[PDB]
Amino acid sequence: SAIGYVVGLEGERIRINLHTQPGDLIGFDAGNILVVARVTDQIIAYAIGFV
Amino acid sequence: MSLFKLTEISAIGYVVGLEGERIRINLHEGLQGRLAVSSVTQPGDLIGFDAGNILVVARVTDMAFVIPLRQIIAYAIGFV
Amino acid sequence: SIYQGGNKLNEDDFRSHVYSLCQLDNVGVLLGAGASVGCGGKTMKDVWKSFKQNYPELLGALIDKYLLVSQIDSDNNLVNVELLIDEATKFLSVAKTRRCEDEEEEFRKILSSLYKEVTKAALLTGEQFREKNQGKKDAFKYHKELISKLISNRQPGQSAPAIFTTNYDLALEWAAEDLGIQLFNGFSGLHTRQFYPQNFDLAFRNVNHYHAYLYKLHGSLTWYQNDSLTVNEVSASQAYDEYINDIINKDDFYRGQHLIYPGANKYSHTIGFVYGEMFRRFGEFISKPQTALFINGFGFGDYHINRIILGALLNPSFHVVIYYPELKEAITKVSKGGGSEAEKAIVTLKNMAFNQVTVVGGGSKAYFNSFVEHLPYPIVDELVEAIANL
Amino acid sequence: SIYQGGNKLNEDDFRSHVYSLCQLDNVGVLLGAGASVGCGGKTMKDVWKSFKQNYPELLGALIDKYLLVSQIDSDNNLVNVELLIDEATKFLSVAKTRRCEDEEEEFRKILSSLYKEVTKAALLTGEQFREKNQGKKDAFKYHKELISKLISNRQPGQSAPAIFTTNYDLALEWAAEDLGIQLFNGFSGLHTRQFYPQNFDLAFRNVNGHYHAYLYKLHGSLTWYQNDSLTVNEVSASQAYDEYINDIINKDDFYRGQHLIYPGANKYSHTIGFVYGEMFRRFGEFISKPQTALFINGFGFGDYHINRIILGALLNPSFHVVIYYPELKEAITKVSKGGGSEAEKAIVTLKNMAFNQVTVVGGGSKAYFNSFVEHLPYPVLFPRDNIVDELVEAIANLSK
Amino acid sequence: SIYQGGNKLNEDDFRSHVYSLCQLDNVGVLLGAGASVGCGGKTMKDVWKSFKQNYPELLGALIDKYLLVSQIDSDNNLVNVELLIDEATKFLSVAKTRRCEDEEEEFRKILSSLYKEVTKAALLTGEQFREKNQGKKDAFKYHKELISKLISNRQPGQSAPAIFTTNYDLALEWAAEDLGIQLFNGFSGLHTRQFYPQNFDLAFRNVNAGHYHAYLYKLHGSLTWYQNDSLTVNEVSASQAYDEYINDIINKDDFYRGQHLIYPGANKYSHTIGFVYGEMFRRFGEFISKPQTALFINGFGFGDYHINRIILGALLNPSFHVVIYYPELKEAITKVSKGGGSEAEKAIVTLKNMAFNQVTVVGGGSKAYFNSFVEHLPYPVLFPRDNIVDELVEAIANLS
Amino acid sequence: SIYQGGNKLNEDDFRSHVYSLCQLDNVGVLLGAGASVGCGGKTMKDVWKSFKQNYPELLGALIDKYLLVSQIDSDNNLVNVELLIDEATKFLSVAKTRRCEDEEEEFRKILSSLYKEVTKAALLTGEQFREKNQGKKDAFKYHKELISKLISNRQPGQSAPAIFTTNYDLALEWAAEDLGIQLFNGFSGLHTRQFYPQNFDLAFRNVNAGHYHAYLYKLHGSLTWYQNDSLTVNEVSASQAYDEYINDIINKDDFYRGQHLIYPGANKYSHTIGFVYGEMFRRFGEFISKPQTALFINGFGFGDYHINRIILGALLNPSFHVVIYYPELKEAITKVSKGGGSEAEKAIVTLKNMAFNQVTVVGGGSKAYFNSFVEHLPYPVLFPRDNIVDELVEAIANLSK
Ligand SMILES: Nc1ncnc2c1ncn2[C@@H]1O[C@H](COP(=O)(O)OP(=O)(O)OC[C@H]2O[C@H](O)[C@H](O)[C@@H]2O)[C@@H](O)[C@H]1O
Ligand SMILES: Nc1ncnc2c1ncn2[C@@H]1O[C@H](COP(=O)(O)OP(=O)(O)OC[C@H]2O[C@H](O)[C@H](O)[C@@H]2O)[C@@H](O)[C@H]1O
Ligand SMILES: Nc1ncnc2c1ncn2[C@@H]1O[C@H](COP(=O)(O)OP(=O)(O)OC[C@H]2O[C@H](O)[C@H](O)[C@@H]2O)[C@@H](O)[C@H]1O
Ligand SMILES: Nc1ncnc2c1ncn2[C@@H]1O[C@H](COP(=O)(O)OP(=O)(O)OC[C@H]2O[C@H](O)[C@H](O)[C@@H]2O)[C@@H](O)[C@H]1O
Repeated sequence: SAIGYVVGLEGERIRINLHTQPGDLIGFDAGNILVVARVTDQIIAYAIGFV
Repeated sequence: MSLFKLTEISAIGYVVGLEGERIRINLHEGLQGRLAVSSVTQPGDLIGFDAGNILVVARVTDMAFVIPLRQIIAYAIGFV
Repeated sequence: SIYQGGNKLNEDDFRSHVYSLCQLDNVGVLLGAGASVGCGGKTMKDVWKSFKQNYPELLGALIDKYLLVSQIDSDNNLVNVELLIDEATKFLSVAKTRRCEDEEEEFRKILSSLYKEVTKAALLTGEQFREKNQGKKDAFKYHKELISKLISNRQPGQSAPAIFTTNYDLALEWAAEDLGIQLFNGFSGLHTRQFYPQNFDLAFRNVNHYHAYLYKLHGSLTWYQNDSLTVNEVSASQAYDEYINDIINKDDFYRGQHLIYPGANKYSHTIGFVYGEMFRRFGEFISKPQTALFINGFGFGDYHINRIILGALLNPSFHVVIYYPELKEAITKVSKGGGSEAEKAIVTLKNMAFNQVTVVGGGSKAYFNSFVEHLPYPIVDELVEAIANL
Repeated sequence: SIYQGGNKLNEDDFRSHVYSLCQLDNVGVLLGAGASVGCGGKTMKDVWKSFKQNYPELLGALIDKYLLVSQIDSDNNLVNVELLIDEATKFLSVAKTRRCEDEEEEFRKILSSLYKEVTKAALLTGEQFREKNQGKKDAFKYHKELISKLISNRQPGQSAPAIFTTNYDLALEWAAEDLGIQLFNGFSGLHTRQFYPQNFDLAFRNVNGHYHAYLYKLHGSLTWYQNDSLTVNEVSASQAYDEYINDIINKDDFYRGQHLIYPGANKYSHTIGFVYGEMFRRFGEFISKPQTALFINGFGFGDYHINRIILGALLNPSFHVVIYYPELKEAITKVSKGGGSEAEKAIVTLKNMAFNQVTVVGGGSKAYFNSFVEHLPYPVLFPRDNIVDELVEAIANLSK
Repeated sequence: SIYQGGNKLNEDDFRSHVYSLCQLDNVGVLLGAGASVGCGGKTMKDVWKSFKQNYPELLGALIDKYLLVSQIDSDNNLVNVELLIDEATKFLSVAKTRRCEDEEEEFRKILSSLYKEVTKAALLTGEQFREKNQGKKDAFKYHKELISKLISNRQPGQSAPAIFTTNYDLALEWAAEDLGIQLFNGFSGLHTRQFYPQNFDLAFRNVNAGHYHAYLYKLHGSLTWYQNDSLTVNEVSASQAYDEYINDIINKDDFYRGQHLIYPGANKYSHTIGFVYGEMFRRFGEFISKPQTALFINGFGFGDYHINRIILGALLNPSFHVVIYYPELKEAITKVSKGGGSEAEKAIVTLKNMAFNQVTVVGGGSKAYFNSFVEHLPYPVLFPRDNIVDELVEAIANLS
Repeated sequence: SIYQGGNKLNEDDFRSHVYSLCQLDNVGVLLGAGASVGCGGKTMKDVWKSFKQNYPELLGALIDKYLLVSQIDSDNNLVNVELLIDEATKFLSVAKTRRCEDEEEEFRKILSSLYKEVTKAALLTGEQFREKNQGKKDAFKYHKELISKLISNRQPGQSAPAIFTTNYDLALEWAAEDLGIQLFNGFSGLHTRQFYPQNFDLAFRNVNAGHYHAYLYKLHGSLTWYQNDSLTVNEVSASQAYDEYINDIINKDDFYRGQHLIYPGANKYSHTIGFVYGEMFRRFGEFISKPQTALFINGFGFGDYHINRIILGALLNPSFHVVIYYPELKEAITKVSKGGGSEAEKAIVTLKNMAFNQVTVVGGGSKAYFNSFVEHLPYPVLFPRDNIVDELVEAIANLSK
């Protein structure tokens, strides 16, 4: 499944383009590393760490 | 044809515009692998441009869209 | 132990690297005698050991009277069984030309023995060599996957894969026939098959179904030459009925300039023409842009292949992956004075200074079966037996 | 001797007509049993003669008790062999159900003996059938010319020629292999060769050639056999001779399903035959395309299916046929006197049509296979103007 | 009881599955003799009872002398009726050819009784067979619904529906002539009707901008087909056939001509009659070998080896779908589980046990009948479900 | 005596056909050992005749003991030099391997005296080989005419002609250096000339916007090339080569040790280090695999297996045309019909009997020589007309009677 994709990066901010509320966590498949993010407010998210 | 060969360069893009301390770069798509070996695909990195006499050092700030096209914004900090 | 220019890598990075390489323009594979040992094959050391303890009554003549084999190599089991046959053929031809019966009768036994040992290890199925559907068995299970996920990966508009082989057994033909694809090897016809070099530039299309290429660098069991100065090809059953059956189950007989395996009769201008074409095609393919090469089962004991491979690394778009099992055992001998030419060559590539050579070592971790799994992924029987029941 | 549209035609116009008919989109040929007489073949009359010479007691059993063949018809050699095998099979099937053994054996003998004579006439070289390089001999001289002329009259963008046949012999294959051209017949592989219906849609291409054709054998081949597993395999000539042909020819073994061929009238008796249907489907798909030409040679017009298909193809106003029939005049006479055989009526009916798309050629020995190949033209490499050169000779007529 | 790959699903899922299968590239229907029992027909086991109740003297000579039928099959009413007529005709032909005078009358006396029984069960209207407008009765109400539903859900640029049947009655023709649709069956003409095998590749079009036609393949013949004195096959109307040869068969007691009729699968040994039978099977085999085919089976008893072999081999294609109706699943499952029953039961249970998502089997007695089969098919939105024409027609008739 | 597709055609049609073949995209020519006979050269039969009458004891040792040459073929002059060289090398190999000493030294004399006669026959001028302006003589007129006719017929935007040869002499470079044309052969430098495979793709260009050039391929080496110990091929001039390493070969005896590279043997795949030979044949095989290609063959005796195999397999392309010159066609036809004939005679007869209009064979004895071949080529037409009024003049010309 999926909820969207990434369209741009601005400093330390992530923009997600929709095809579910503040505080939820999301993940991005980057091959050898998985990146976890936190929703703050298209939606915006920040970064916390990697697994 | 003969022994002499000159060009050995591995670039990731070329300058497409200047707007008063603001640089736009269009990223190559035909490069199967940008390995020469360093990776610069993230804001906060350092890149350099060759101008024959000096090398200009810059810093990446933004990435965005618009086989789509990708763009990069950077700012200068000095030269070597 | 996985190295890249002296560094080290883990499993996941290599598994991503192999996937990245498979999406290039040109892809090829080179096999050896070690890739057929899982189906009933043998190696050079094994065949030499079998020869030593079966015919010891004439091994002295090869060292004393004629000087074809070295004592140290014989004791250490490091002989090359390909050059010896060519030298024996030259000796027999000269003796026959000079009309020396005594020496002529001596050389018809050494060849009759050597061919007898060589041919036995290549049947791969005993007396079932003359039957049909031999590629449907479980022994030939991993050979099919290689073809299946080499053809599938290629996008529309891409070229066809290439397979280079040093074996002379029918391991890659039965599997391809049972899969349902066609291999181009340079022959055409049914009632009279002949060698046409220019068939290597053909491809299929649809009027409104895939293929590959197969180059044999040392010959095959189904190739021979008749009274007419042309090279023919036959099937397994016809070959067994014609000449293969008598070689194994008879005491002593020899034909002459008849067979084309393994690299035997190179002094005839009709038989060297077919050996030269494969080498020139390999050389032309190795020097193309955006190419990859996977090597498996190769002992690095051939002088010319090493020269060809080394000279092709002057270009930046040539990638090589090697599977050598006894890596550390070679480094230990390199530390001391002794060693061998193959070991010296292989250890040199380990100490290179660029990210193009990738050597993979270990124990069972680098065999043929392990190599197949690294490549990316791509009910009839019930209906068949139901119809047969009716 | 030449009729087009029911009216007589001369030779000079015929040659020009033939030339312009080889430039269309689709061209094909159909060859019968008379086209292999210049290589060593035999017709159906010779089979009957050999059978009545070699087996004198089975003929008497056929004529006296079961009354399947009349004496006067046998004397004049005017008996049809295809219509006797069906009756023999019918008698055997009836006799096997009611459990009669002595009458059952006599028909197995007849069928085996009759198949044996049919097999002997399809080798063309006797005991040399198993050798190699049989296409280098002088007998197969005009087959190579036919293949070359057909394969050379093809502009880029067009389709490859198609050849249909009803023989069991390996004449076209022998001629083509000696020439270097590859033919497609539906089989693939070397160690295990099998039939694949979707292999008829393949074609060559150049990676950076253009010389091939298709072959359809409508009535089977002498090197094919079915292994009872709903699969058909193909072997070489030497392998077949070593496997089963020698036993049939020499050891007088009782006949079994060693090789699948179709001698007989009703071809639908064999229900599990799925090659005949595919072949005839491909044949029927050919004659429904616009801008098509077809040449027929060596056919006696004695098969219901083929001349039933041909008649329905003349309803398309882009289909042309040329028919070679030697004994046209003798067939014309016997129709006005009351009527001849069923084979002599179809050709007269075709001749008397009123469309300019049917051409019939007769004349005895000048409607043969060798004469047919000579009428085909060679391609012109570099064209000319013909306006400046042809007026050079215009001066001569006024100064001579 | 509904199975799809060995698992059960409810009615709503089955209806949803049926809806999705009706919008594919190819759609076909194959019907049997059980679909005409609601119009006045009889099944195959209701004819043997009548034959062995009305003619108890020939039955002994048909078992003890010629061995044409087994005692076990006769006692349980499991005799293939259409597989006996062909053998009887073969016996009669052999006896006539070899001139056994005493054996001709016996086989002329049993065929006269077999035809008299098979013919009377296919009229469907008794003596109202020569009249006109037979499709207006209430017995043929669901055939019209099936035909209308098949046609009225095809988008432009798509193929036309095909119908295969093992019957030889005139139900579908009567149903189609009332709606105004035209069916193609391979014949053309009015004063001399003839069989043309090439007219199966034709379609209609409008010269101004209709698409109202279908194909009907009859696999065992028809009541209205016969072979005249010549070698051709003709078709006539119901009244002409009744006045020509049906009345004598039903009424007269000593009437038998010879190789005249073409039902059911009788005179296959003649090469001008079996040619008709072969084409239908060939075109049936050609249809189900297409990429996106869906087939519905109803009324069939699965007693034919050739059709089963054809269907089984066609399932090794990942885009072929089959739906089967058999209202006796439980009585076959128990018998196969205990010791094993008849061949049809074994075939159906083996096909049910397959773990594919392509095969679906429906049982349940009266829930899997022909009448229930229609409602499972979708109904078009724009089809007029009202009555407006009849009132105006009656008002017009009332005038004057 | 001219055939096209097995039939016969006359002279006017042949000339009209030849004119049209020179207007195609790709044109080339392959020359043999008989094309240099009018300059001073000689063939292999003359080499054998010279050998037999200067080294009699060696011939006796060859016939009596080792049984390499028969007694009858020596008198009738049917010996083949290439096979003899290959057999001598094969004998020397086993002599070295078994460490026998006397026979190893014996075979060296034969193998060294056999090359000397080959080298002497490729000078074409004797003692004047080490001199300049050799192309001004009247013996090189037809070579110059051939080069001029080949170069002049090309249209702008087309490719340059290609020339292939199997001779060691310098008859074709001397002619070109007298006209001013530049020939590319894969070498660069003056004080040190080396071989580079990459410079076969070079062409001239004018800076303000030397337009005539061609290519030369030497398949069996050259008399001026030599290999140093560094496994590299170098080139010198005629005078330097004569004064440094081909004056001791002739006047002094038994001094050949790989001095200059040549391939007089039948099997040329034995040498597994030579890459010039493999480079030339790849270019040859690539040329005949293009559409709209024409080839002329003159002086070739059809006795090489590799070339014969290449030519036959290139006839399956419907855009390839060849013309073959052969003087003794009638004798070959007569001798093959008796069931015999040499291997060389079968190849030419097989080609003559094909049914394709893309093969033409020219015979006739002296009518198929080099001078006739050069004379059959056409001259360009510089200013053509639409020929719609000139043809009217031609029609009006002669009708006063
Ligand atoms: N199960 C195995 N899986 C993978 N590799 C294996 C295995 N077993 C052994 N090996 C490796 O595979 C190697 C096989 O060694 P040899 O068969 O002598 O090498 P070749 O086939 O190149 O030699 C023949 C050709 O090479 C010469 O030029 C000859 O003239 C021939 O042309 C072992 O040493 C192991 O490293
Ligand atoms: N040299 C010749 N060239 C051409 N035609 C010739 C020649 N010599 C004779 N003919 C003519 O060739 C014809 C040969 O007559 P038949 O052998 O019955 O021809 P078929 O192949 O149709 O019959 C064979 C059966 O095989 C299948 O089973 C079909 O059912 C066929 O019935 C005559 O017209 C000769 O005049
Ligand atoms: N009202 C009904 N509605 C639907 N199905 C019914 C009904 N009544 C009975 N059935 C079912 O209808 C079926 C009765 O089948 P039968 O008419 O005997 O067999 P066939 O028509 O296939 O026989 C002809 C073929 O079989 C020969 O072997 C030849 O090969 C022929 O091709 C049973 O399933 C009944 O339960
Ligand atoms: N004046 C002439 N002009 C043209 N052709 C001539 C002339 N005189 C003779 N010929 C013909 O020239 C033809 C060839 O004479 P040969 O010396 O046998 O040629 P080859 O077959 O050895 O081929 C030469 C090389 O081939 C090998 O690979 C070696 O490298 C050889 O050096 C004969 O048919 C003559 O009739």
